[PDB]
Amino acid sequence: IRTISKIELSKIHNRYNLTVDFFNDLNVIHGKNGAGKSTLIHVIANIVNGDFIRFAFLIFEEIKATYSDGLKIVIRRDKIDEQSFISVTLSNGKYIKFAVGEAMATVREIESMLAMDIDKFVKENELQKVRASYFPAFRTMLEAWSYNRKASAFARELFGQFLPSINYPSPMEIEDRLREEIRRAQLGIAAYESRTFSESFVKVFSTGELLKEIEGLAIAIKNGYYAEYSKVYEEIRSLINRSVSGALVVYRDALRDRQDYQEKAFSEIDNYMSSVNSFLEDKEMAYDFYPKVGLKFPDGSWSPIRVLSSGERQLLTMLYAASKMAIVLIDEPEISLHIDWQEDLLKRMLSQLSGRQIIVCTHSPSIATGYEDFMINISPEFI
Amino acid sequence: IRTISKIELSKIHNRYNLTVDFFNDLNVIHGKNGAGKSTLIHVIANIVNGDFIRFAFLIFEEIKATYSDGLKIVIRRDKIDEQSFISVTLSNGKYIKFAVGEAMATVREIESMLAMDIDKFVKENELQKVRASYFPAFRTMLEAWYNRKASAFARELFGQFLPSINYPSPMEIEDRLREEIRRAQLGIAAYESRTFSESFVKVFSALTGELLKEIEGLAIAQSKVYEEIRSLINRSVSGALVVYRDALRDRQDYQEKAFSEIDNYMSSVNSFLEDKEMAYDFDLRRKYPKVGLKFPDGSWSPIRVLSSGERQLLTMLYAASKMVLIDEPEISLHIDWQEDLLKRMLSQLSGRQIIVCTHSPSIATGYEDFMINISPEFI
Amino acid sequence: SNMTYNNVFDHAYEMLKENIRYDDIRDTDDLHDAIHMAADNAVPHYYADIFSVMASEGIDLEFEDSGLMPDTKDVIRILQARIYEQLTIDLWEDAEDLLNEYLEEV
Ligand SMILES: Nc1ncnc2c1ncn2[C@@H]1O[C@H](COP(=O)(O)OP(=O)(O)OP(=O)(O)O)[C@@H](O)[C@H]1O
Ligand SMILES: Nc1ncnc2c1ncn2[C@@H]1O[C@H](COP(=O)(O)OP(=O)(O)OP(=O)(O)O)[C@@H](O)[C@H]1O
Repeated sequence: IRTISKIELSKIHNRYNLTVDFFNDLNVIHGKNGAGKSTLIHVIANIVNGDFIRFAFLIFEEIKATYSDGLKIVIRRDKIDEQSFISVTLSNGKYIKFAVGEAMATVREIESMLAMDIDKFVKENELQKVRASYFPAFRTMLEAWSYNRKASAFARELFGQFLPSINYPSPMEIEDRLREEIRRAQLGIAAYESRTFSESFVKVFSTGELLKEIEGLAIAIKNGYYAEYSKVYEEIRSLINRSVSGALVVYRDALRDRQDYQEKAFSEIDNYMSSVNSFLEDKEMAYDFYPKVGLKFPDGSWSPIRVLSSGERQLLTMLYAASKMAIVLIDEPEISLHIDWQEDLLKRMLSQLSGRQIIVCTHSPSIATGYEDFMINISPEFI
Repeated sequence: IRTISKIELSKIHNRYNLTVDFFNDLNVIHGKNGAGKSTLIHVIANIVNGDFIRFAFLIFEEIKATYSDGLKIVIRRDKIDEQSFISVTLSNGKYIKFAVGEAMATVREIESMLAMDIDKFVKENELQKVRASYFPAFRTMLEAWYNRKASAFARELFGQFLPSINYPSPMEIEDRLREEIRRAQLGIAAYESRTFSESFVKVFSALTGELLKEIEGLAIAQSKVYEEIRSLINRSVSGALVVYRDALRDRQDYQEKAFSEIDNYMSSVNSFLEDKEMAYDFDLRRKYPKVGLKFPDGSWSPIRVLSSGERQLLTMLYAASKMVLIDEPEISLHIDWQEDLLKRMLSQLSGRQIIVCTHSPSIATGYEDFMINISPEFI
Repeated sequence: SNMTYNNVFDHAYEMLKENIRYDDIRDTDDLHDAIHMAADNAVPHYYADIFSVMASEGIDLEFEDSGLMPDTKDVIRILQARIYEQLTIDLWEDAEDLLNEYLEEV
C-alpha cells in the first residue's frame, strides 16, 4: 500500500540533518550510538500514526517525508513574533497550522479542540490508513511498570513528550493474555460442539471402513469447556470398543469436523508456542492443564514463567507482539541475546511478519545477516 | 414428627393459667379476643422453632411443653438475687440457665456467647427436628413495608417476645412468581440441548409405521429442528426411531412438569376468585412473563387491583405450598370464603400440624370435632 | 451464524429504551429496577447461544462480585449469571444518556 521511501530531516535538535532512502521491504539500519537511530523511529511513528501534535515538542526546521504512492507530508517549524508556529503542509495544498503552546496546553489538558482539528484533518485526508507499531528499545521498563496506557505517560516523563504512544506487552501480561486465549478457545470449541449436536440430531434422521475411520477419529488434552460433551465423546469411544451407513456418514463427518475445529481454534496459540520453542534449548514452553501456561523441562518438571532469563523474556515480548499485528518499527532487537539467536531472530520474525514493511535499528551487525543487502548505514550531517 | 400434644402455661403475664390438649392435626382454636390465642401461638413458635432467648422478654411462672413422642420441656423464670434466671429443663436431658438481663444485653447488641450457648444446647439435644411456620395476624403490615427487617420492625411495636417473621407480601410474590416462571423457562430451554446431547449418544448406541406416525403426531415447537423433523417424517432402523419417540415424549413431559408447580397455585387461587382469572402470559415481542389478572373481557391488569380479601387469599395460598401456625385467617373475607378456606388449604398442607386461631366459627365448618374452645382461667 | 456479546448488548439496549419509553422512568430510582428488568430478558437461553456469547470479546470470564455468582455446580447457569452481571455493568454506562434522551424527547 503506502510505504515511507524518502524521508528528509532538516536541523533536528538544531544540530544535524539527515536524509534516508527507504525500501518497502526490511530495512536494517546499522549505526553506532549517536547516529540518530531512535529519533528517526520516533519521527516515522509520529508521521505514520498521525500524531503530529507530538511534533510541537521537537526542535526542528523542516521534516518532509515522501510515501511510496507519491504523497508527501512536510512539517515546518517557524518562530514568528516570539511564537513557535508549526504547519503540516500536504501535497494537496491543504495545510493545517497550529501553535506549539496551544499543543502544550492540549497535552496538559488531556492528562481538546486542537486535537479534534488535527484528527479531522488527518481523517479527511486519509493520513492514518496504514498504522505503525513501535517496538521500543526500553521494553525492559515495560515489565517494571506492570497493553497498558500509563506506560506511555511514564516513558514520556523520563524521555520527553516527543515519544509516540506505547502499546507493547510485558512478560506478565502475555501470560494473562494467553490464559484468556485458551479459555476463549475452549468456549468456542464448546459452542461448536453444541451447534454440532443441534445440527446433527436433525441431520442423522436421514461398510467396515467407516467404522474403522470412526475408531481412528475417536481414539485421539484439547477438550471443550463443557465436561458433559467430553463424557459424550468418551461414551462414543467406549461404544466403538463395544444398510445403516447413512447415520455413520453423519457421525464420521461430525467427529472429523470436531477435530478440525479443535485444531483451527488452537492455531494461533500453537503457532506462537512453536515460534517460541524453536528458539529455546533444553527447555520447552507449553500450556498443559483450569488453564495454566508455563515451561515444561525435558525432565518432566513444571515451572512458571518467572524462571526465564533476559533473552527468553525478550523473545517472549518480541514474538508475541509480532503475532498480534501495517509498518513494524523495531528499535534494538539485540538486547541480551547471544550470537546464535541474533543470526536468526530477523528470519523468524519475517516468518511471523509477511507483507509488512519492517524497519529495525541495530548496533550489532549480527541482526543484519541473512538479509545483508538491505543494510542502510546511517551517518548524521552535523552543522 | 414430634407434634405438639399439650401446652400448659402457668400464670402467663402473671394473669392466668391455660392448659390446652392438641390433636395431631387441625387444631382449630375458637375464642374471643382477650384469651391469649396469639400468646399461645407465639409460645409454640418460640418453643418448637428453637430460639429460647425470646422467653427472656416474657413474664411467666412455669411453662410446660409436651410433644407427641413424650419429650417434656419445662421453662421457669425464677429470681433470687433480684435478677431473673430462665431455666430450660428438658426431659431426660441437660438443663440450661441464663440471666434475663444478659439475654436483653445480647439482643440489644444486635441493635454472641449466649447465642452460641443456646445453639450448642439446642444442637446437642436435637431440639430443631421439626420446624413450625408462623403466619401472623398482621400480614397487612407486611404488605405495607423473605424480608428480614420485618422481624425487627414488628418486634418494635409488638415487643421482643414476637417470633421470627417470615411471610411473603404482595408485590413480592409477584417477583417470586416471575422468577419461578423465568427459571422454568430456562429449565425447558436447557433441557432442549440436553435432550440433543443425550439423544446423540443414545442413537449411536442404538446401532414400524405406527412409531413413525406417533413421532409425527408428537412433533411440536416450543430451535426449529423439530419442524424439519416433522417435514422429513411427512415425506432395522427401529431402535433410533424408538429413541426419537422416547426423547420427544420425555421433552413434552418435562415441559408439562416445569409449569405444574405454578399451575397448581394458579388453580388454587382461581378456585376462589370469581369473574377474574389469575394467570401468566408471555409477550409477543420480548417473550417476558407477565403475571396478573385476566378478566373475561380479555383485558389485563396488575396484581394491585386485587381487593384486601383476594390479597389475603394470595398471601395464604402462597407460603402454604412453600412449606404450621396460622393466626386469624378470617380477616377481610367473605362468609363463603371463610367457609371454604380450610377445605382449600387442607389439601395443600396435609401431613403437618395445622393450628389455626379464629374468631368467627364459620372457619371451622365441617371440622367441628376439632374445635377446641380456649378459656383463660384468670388467677 | 453466531451470536456475540455486542448483539446481546444491542438487544438489551433496545429493551431498556422500550422500558423507559413505556413505563415512563423519570429518575435513576425507577431505572435501577428497569435495568434489571431489561437485562434478565436479554441473556441467551439455548446453550449454543450462551457459549458463543461468552466466547466473544468485550466480556470477561470472572465475577467482580463474588456474591452475584450463584453457589451451584451448573456451569451454564454460572455463565448466564456472568452474562447478566456484565450486561448490568455495561447498561449502567448508557443509563444516564438514555435518561437524558428521554427527558429531551418530551
Ligand atoms: N531531546 C533532544 N534534544 C536535543 N538533542 C537530542 C535530543 N535527543 C537526542 N539528541 C541528540 O541526538 C543524538 C541522537 O540520539 P538519539 O536519541 O536519536 O539516539 P541514538 O544515539 O541514535 O541511539 P538509540 O537509537 O540506540 O536510541 C544524541 O546523541 C544527542 O546528541
Ligand atoms: N407483653 C404482654 N404483657 C402483659 N400482658 C400481655 C402481653 N401481651 C399480651 N398480654 C395480655 O394477654 C391477653 C391476651 O393477649 P393476646 O393479644 O395474645 O390475646 P388475643 O386477644 O387472643 O389475641 P389475638 O385475637 O390477636 O390472637 C390480654 O389480657 C393482654 O393484656
